[PDB]
Amino acid sequence: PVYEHLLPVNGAWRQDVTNWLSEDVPSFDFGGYVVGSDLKEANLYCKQDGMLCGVPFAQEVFNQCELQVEWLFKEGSFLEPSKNDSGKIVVAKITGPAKNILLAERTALNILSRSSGIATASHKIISLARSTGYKGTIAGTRKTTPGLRRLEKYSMLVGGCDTHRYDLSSMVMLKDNHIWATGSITNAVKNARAVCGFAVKIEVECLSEDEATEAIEAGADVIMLDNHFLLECSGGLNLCDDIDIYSTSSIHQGTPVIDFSLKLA
Amino acid sequence: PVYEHLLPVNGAWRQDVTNWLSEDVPSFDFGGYVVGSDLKEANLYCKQDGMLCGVPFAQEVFNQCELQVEWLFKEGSFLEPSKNDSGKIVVAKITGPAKNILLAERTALNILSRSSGIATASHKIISLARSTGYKGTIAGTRKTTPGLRRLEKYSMLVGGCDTHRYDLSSMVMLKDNHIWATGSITNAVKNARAVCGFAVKIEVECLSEDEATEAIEAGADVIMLDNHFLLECSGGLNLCDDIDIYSTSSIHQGTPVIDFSLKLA
Amino acid sequence: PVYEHLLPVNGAWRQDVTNWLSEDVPSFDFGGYVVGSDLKEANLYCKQDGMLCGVPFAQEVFNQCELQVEWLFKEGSFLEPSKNDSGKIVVAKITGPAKNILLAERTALNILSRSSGIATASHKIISLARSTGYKGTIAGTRKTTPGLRRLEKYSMLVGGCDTHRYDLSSMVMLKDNHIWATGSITNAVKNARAVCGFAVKIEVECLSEDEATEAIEAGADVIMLDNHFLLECSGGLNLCDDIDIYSTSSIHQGTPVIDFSLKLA
Amino acid sequence: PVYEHLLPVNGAWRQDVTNWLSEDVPSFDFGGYVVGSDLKEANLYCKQDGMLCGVPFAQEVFNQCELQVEWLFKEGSFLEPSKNDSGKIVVAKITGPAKNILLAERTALNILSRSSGIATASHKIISLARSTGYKGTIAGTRKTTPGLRRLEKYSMLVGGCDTHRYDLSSMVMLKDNHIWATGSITNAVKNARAVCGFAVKIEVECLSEDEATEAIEAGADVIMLDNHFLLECSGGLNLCDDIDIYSTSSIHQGTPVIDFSLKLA
Amino acid sequence: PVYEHLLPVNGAWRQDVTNWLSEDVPSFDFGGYVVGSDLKEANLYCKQDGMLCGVPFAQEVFNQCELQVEWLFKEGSFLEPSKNDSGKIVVAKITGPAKNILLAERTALNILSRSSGIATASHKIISLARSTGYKGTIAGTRKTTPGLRRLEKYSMLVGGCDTHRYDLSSMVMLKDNHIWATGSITNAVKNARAVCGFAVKIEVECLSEDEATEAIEAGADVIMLDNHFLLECSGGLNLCDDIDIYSTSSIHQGTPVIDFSLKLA
Amino acid sequence: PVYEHLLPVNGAWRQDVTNWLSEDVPSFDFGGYVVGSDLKEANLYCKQDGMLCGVPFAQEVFNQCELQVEWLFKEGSFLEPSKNDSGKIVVAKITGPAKNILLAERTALNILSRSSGIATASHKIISLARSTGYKGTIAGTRKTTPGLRRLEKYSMLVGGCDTHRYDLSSMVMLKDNHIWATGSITNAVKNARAVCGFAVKIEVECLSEDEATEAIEAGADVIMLDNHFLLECSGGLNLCDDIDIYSTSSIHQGTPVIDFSLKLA
Ligand SMILES: O=C(O)c1cccnc1C(=O)O
Ligand SMILES: O=C(O)c1cccnc1C(=O)O
Ligand SMILES: O=C(O)c1cccnc1C(=O)O
Ligand SMILES: O=C(O)c1cccnc1C(=O)O
Ligand SMILES: O=C(O)c1cccnc1C(=O)O
Ligand SMILES: O=C(O)c1cccnc1C(=O)O
Repeated sequence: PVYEHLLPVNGAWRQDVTNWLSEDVPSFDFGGYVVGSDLKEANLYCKQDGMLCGVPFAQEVFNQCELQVEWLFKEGSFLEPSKNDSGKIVVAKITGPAKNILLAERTALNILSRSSGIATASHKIISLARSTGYKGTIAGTRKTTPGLRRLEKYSMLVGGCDTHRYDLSSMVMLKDNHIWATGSITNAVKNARAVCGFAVKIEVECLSEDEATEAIEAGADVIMLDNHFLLECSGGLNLCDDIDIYSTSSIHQGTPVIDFSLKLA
Repeated sequence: PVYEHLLPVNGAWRQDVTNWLSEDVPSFDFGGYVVGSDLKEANLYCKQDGMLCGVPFAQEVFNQCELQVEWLFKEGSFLEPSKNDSGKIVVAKITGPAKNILLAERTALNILSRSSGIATASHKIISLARSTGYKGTIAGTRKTTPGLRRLEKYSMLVGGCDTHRYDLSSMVMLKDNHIWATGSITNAVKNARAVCGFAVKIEVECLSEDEATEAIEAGADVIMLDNHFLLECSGGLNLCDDIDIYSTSSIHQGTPVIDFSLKLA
Repeated sequence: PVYEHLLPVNGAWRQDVTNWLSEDVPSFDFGGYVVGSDLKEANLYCKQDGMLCGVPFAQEVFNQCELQVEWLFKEGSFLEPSKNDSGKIVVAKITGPAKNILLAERTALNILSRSSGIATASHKIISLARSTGYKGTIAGTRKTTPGLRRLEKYSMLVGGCDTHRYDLSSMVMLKDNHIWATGSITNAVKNARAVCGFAVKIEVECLSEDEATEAIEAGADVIMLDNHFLLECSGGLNLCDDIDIYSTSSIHQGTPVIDFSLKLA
Repeated sequence: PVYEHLLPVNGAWRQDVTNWLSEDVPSFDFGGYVVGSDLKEANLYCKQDGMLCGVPFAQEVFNQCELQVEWLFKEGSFLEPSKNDSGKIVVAKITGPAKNILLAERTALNILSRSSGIATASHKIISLARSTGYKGTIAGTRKTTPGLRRLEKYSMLVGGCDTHRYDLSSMVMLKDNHIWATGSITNAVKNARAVCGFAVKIEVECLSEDEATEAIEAGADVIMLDNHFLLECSGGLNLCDDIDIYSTSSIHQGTPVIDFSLKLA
Repeated sequence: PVYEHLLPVNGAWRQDVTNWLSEDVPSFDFGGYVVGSDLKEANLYCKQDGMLCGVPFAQEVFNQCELQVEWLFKEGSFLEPSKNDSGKIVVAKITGPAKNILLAERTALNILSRSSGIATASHKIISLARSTGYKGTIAGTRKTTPGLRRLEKYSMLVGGCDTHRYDLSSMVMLKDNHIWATGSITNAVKNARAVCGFAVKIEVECLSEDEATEAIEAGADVIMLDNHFLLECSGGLNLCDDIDIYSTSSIHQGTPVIDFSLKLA
Repeated sequence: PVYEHLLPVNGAWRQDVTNWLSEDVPSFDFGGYVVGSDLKEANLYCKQDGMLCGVPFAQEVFNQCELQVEWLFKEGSFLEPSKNDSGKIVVAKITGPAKNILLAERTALNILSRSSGIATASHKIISLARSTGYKGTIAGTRKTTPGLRRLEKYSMLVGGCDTHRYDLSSMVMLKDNHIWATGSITNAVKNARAVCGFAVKIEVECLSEDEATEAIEAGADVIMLDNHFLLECSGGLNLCDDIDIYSTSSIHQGTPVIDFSLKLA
C-alpha cells in the first residue's frame, strides 16, 4: 500500500498548503519579480541521514506552484548522505518558472525537514524497542504542533509507530477527574459509552490493580497504568515489559529536524 | 513595554486559536460530557527549567474556553523548578467549568511548551554569544513551522533574539539566482529597489570582496557572506567576528520543548 | 435551457463541496489506503422511482475527486426502476482510482438522494395541483436545511415549483409585527420601499379585506392571506381557489429521500 | 450528564451558526429595518408531538443575535401539544430588540424542527425495538445531510440511538472492494490495522460464515452481515435476532420534521 | 427608522471588519508595542463638508478593538467644518488602551472617508435632480468596489439614492445577448421568469418602441432604454424626462472621499 | 521584469477573486441560465485615456470563469482611445461559454477600471513631479480601500510611484504619541528597534530641527517633517524641495476610474 493514499484526493489539508504559501507572501514576492519566469531546473537535496517523509505535502506545494517534480526515492526511504562523496543526496528533480521554484522552496523544505525528523525519530524508537524483542507497539500523543496535527500523525505512521488517538473526538480517554466526577470508574465508563457507542474505544487511566479491574468490568477497551482489553504505559523514554502499548511524545515532539536544500542548475 | 502588545487586539491569530480547538474536536468532546460543568480550580505547572513564553496565546485559548486565569509570572521570566522541592512550579491558577478546563488543556500546553522551548533556546544562544563580548545580533530565519510563524517569531523576540525578516514580502533577499538573472548584482538590486521602494531593505548574499562592494554601490542595505550597510553571516552554530548579524535556525527550529502540565484541585 | 447553468462556473458552492469532503475525512482515509489507486469502473444506481436532481453538485464532488463520469440521464428525468427487471437503474458510469471513487461515494449519494427527493416531492405537488386545472403557482419557503439552501432551492426549481423568495435580502415580507411597528401597513410598506427600492418586491401578510387594500394602495407587490399585485395563500397541503401563489414547505422540508447506490465493477 | 456538553465551548460549530445567518442575509435585512430595535417579548412554540432537540444550536443562534432566552423544557423532553387545549406549547421565552428576534427566528426554527424530527424518529425506533426485549443497539449511518453531520449525529444521541461511526477517519469499514484489493480479508484487515492502530476499531462486511471467521481471526472488531467481536446487520427497517447492532438511515435520513413557531407578544 | 438596522446583528460583514484589521497587521503591531495600553482619550474629526456615513462599520472596528465610543452626530448628518472656526468637527469621542486606538484608526478612517464620500455624492445627485421637480428616482449600479459592495450600497441608501439591484441573483437584467439567445425578448423573459419566479423582477434593456412593447407583453417588470411596468435610462450624468429611474455609477464609483482624522488628547 | 510576477503563483489574492464572484452571485445566475453555454467571442474595450492596470487580477477572474483571453497590450501601457476613430480600444479578445463571459464581465471590469484609475493618477503625479527635475520619489499611504490593499498598492507601482510602507507590520512609523509614551524620541525609537530589529526601517515624524536630529541619533531610518537617513514630507498635492519622499493619498484614494466595457460579437 501507499501511505500518501491516507490523504483524501481533496480536503482541508490542501487548503493548509495554500495558507502556508500566503503566510510567506502577505503582499508581494519581490524576489520572484527580479528572477522572472524563465524555465529552470532544480535538485532537492537531503543533507542529513534520516527517513524521507512529507512527500505528498511537499508535492502539493510544488503542484500549487505549478512545477514538475520527479522524486528519486519512495517516501519512507532511509537516506544516508553519510558518504559525503558529496555530503548530500538528490531526492527530487524540479522544473518550472524561476520565480515559482523559489516561492515553493522554503515552505516545501520546512515541511520535509520537520516531517522527516518526526519519521526518523519515530523509526528510531520503534526499531530500537523492537530489537529487544518487544512485540507490543510504540505510540504517540496529542502533544502535537498546533495546526500541524495531520502532518505529524502522518509522519508517525511512516516512521513505523502508532499514532495513538487522533483527537478528543476519537477514542475516549478517562482520568481520575472524570471518574469521581460521576462516582466511580464504572459510571465514568458507562457515561462515556453512552455517548461514544460501540464504534469507539474507551481508555481509562488507572494507578492500581483493583482500579484496572473495575474498568475492565465496566467495559473499558484500554487501561493506562502510566509511569478484550489492552494495556498501556505512558511516558517511558529509556523498561519494556509485556504491556501492549508504550506512549511517548518523544517520537514527534521536540525532535531534531532533517536538513534539506534546493538549488537551481 | 509589553511583548504581548505586538499582537493586535484582534486579527487572524485569534482565529488560529479557534482552529486549533477545532483541530482537537472535529465532532464531540466525549470527556467533557462525562466530566460536566461544575466549577473547578486548576494549577498550570512548569516542569522544566526554561523561559516562559506564549502567554498571550495560551490566554486566548483560556479566554475562548471561558475560564478565569491568573498568571503568577510575567512572560519572559526564567523558571527553575530546579529545586524539586517539588520539581515543578505553578505559573497560573485557572477556574471554570470542569469540561472547559480539560478542553483548553492540551492545546494551551502545546503552545506553552513549544513557545517556551523556542524562547529558551533563543535566549541561550544570545546570552551565550553575548558573554563573549559580542555586540552584534543573533537572528532567526524563515525555516519556521508551517502555519505557526507568528508564534515562533514572537518567541524569538521574547528570547532576546532578532526575528530576522518575517517573510518574502518583507526585506528583499537576493542571491546568485536573481543576480545573473538580470545581468549583475547591480541590476538585481536595482529591480528589487524598483518594486520594494525606500520603505524596505534589500539584502544580497555574496561570497567575495568585489561582490559585496558592487552590492554596496548598488544600494543594498545588508550583505550576507554566508559560512549605510550591515554585514551578516549565516549558518553559524558554535567564530564570532565583528559582523553585525549571525543567522541560525538553531534558536527556533528543531529545538527541545519545555514541559508543562495542568491539574485540577 | 439548462438548470445547472444557474450555478456560477465558480463561487462558494464549489467550496461547499470541498467542505463536505472535509466533513467526511477530518484526518485520514483508512479505506482509501487499503484499496489503492488502481483504476476502476463503477455504476451509479437509482433504486427508487423519482426525479433525478443534484447532478451538477454530485459532478463537482466527482470532479474534485478526479474521476471521469458519464451521466446516462439528463437532470430532471423521471426514473422508474419500477420494473425490477433488476430493481434499479444505472444513471452514471464512473472511472478513476479505486480510493477516489470510494471517497466521493457517500457524499455524492447524500446529495443525489436528498436533491432528488426534494425535486420529486416538488414535482408531485405541482403536477397534482396542475391536474385540477389550477393555473397559479406552487412555491416553497425559507424553512430550508441550514447551510443547504442553494441546493434545496435549486431542487425546487428542477421539480417544476417556484422557489419563492431566496432569503431576507430578497423580496421584503412584512407582517403585523412590522405593521404596527410603524403605525400602519402604509408606513411599514413605505419604510420597506424606502430601503429596498424599485428592484425588489414587497409582500404584506394580511388577514382581512381592508388590510389587503391598504397594502395595495401603499405599493405592496404581493399580499399573503395565509390559511399590479398578486395574491398568495400559505400553508395549504391538501382548496385551490384562483389565488396566484400557494406556499408550502411540503415540497422541500421533511421529504422522503430517493435511494441511490454506487458499485465498482 | 448533559448532552450539550458534547459540544466544545468553542469550535467550528459556532462558526456554522454564523454562516447560517449569513446564508439568510447576504446583503441587508429590510424587515429588521422596518421593525426596529424596541425590546420585545416572544414565545417559542412547539406545534407537534415529539422530542425536543437542537437546543444548544438554537441557543447559539439566539446568543449571536444578542437575545435573552429561558427554556421551559430540558433537551430530550417529549412534548405533547397533543392536548390543543391550545394545540401548542411554549418551550422558551425570548427577549431582545425586535429586529434581532425576527432575524434569529427562521434559522433557529429550522434547526429545532429538523433536530427534533431526527431525535423523535431515533427514539421511536429504539423504544420500539426495545419493547420487543431486544438488548442490542440501533445505530445510524453516514448518510447524513451534507454540512449538517454534527447536528444530526448529536440528534441521534439525544433520541437514544447509537451514532455509529462518525466519518471515514473513525472506525475503519472494509468491504469486498478492499478485501480482494489486497488478496484476502486478512490482508485488508492487516493493512487497515497497519494505519489505524489500536485506538480505532476495524469493521468488515461479510456475507457468509467462513468470511466472518477469517475476519475475526484477522483482528476485526466488528462484522457486518448486511441484510472480542460484535455483530451488525444493516438496512433493517421492520427481524430482531440477537445481533449486537442494527444499522438504519431511517432514524435520521428523510425523516418528518417537528413544527415549531415563534411569536412576539 | 435606523439605516444601521439593515445590517444583521451578526453575519459576514463583521468578519469583513476582522479581515480588514488582519490586512493591516499580518504579523506584529510594532507601534502598539511602543505606545502601550494606558487608557487614552481621542476625538474623531471630520475635516471636509459632506454627509456622515459608515458609522456602523467604523463602530464594529472600534468594538473589535475594544474601545468606548460616543458619536456626536447621527449617521446621515451633513457636516460643515466649513466654518474653520477650527476647520474640523469632532464627530466622536473615543476611549481605550493607547495601542487599541492607534490600531483601529486607519481602518476606521478608511471606512468613514469612503462611505461618506459615496453618501455625499449620492445625496448631491438626488437633491440636485430633485430640485428640478423630478419625482422619479436616481439609482446606482453593479460597478462597485470588489469586496466592498455591502458598504457602498449601504452608503448609496444613506445618501438618499436607490441602490438598484444588489447583484446577479437579484432582479434579472436581460440584454440583446440573452434576447436572440432564445429567439426573442419574449423567450428570454419567459426563461428568466421560469427560474426567478414571481418573487423577483425582470428588467429588459431595449432600444426601440416595439422592443419595449414586446417586453411588456412578455411580462417584464422594468424596461431600460439606455442613453405594471417602470422605465429606466442608464448613463446619464448631466435630461430629466418623466422616466421612473435614472441609473449612474456616478453616485458611488470614482467619487471623492471625505477627509477624517483621529487624535489622542 | 514583469510586474505581475510580484503576485505569488498561488496565495490569498486568488481566493479574493473567488470571493468577488460569490459577492456577485449569492444564489443563482438567472442571466447565465437564459443565455446558455454556446461558445462566444468578446472584445474588452478601454473607453478612456489612461494607463492599463489590473491585468493579472482580471485574468484570474477570466481563468476561474474558464475563458480564453488574449491581451492586445502589455500592462502599464498608456491607451488613448483619444482618437474616437471609434472612441475606444480593444485591449483583449475573449472566448468561452456565453454564460461564463457575462459572469466574469462586471467583476473583471470593476477591477480594471479601478486599478487603471489608480495607476493613471499615480503616473500623472510622478511624471508631473518629475518634469520639474525632481529626483526624489512620490509615495502612497495606508489610506487604501478596505480589503483591496494588495490591488491598489500593486497599481501604485505600475503607475511608477512608490507604495510606501505596506502595513503596520512593515516599516515602523512613530509619532508624538509613541514618543512621549516612552519619554523621548530616543526611547520610542529604541523600543521600536527592540522589536522590529535590523530587517525593518523605523520612521519618525518630527516638526522641528532638534527633534529630527535626536531621531537620527537614535537610529531612525526616515524622518517625516509633514506639511544613513532619508527625509519625507507628507500631504503635498500641488513645493518640491530636495526632500527624498513626498507622500500623498492622491495617487490612490478618491481617484477617477478608467472606463472599460465588454461586448460579445
Ligand atoms: O491525549 C492523548 O491522546 C494522549 C495519549 C497518550 C499519552 N498522552 C496523551 C496526551 O496527549 O496527553
Ligand atoms: O529567508 C530568510 O529570511 C533567511 C534569513 C537568514 C538565513 N536564512 C534564511 C532562510 O530562510 O533560508
Ligand atoms: O419567509 C419566507 O420566505 C416564507 C414564504 C412563504 C411562506 N413561508 C415563509 C417562511 O419561511 O416562513
Ligand atoms: O458508512 C457508514 O458509517 C455506515 C454504517 C452502517 C451502515 N451504513 C453506512 C453507510 O454510510 O453506508
Ligand atoms: O448590472 C446592474 O445592476 C446595472 C444596473 C444599471 C446600470 N448598470 C448596471 C451595471 O452594473 O452595468
Ligand atoms: O501610515 C502610513 O503608511 C502613511 C505613510 C505616509 C503618509 N500617511 C500614512 C497614513 O496612512 O496615514
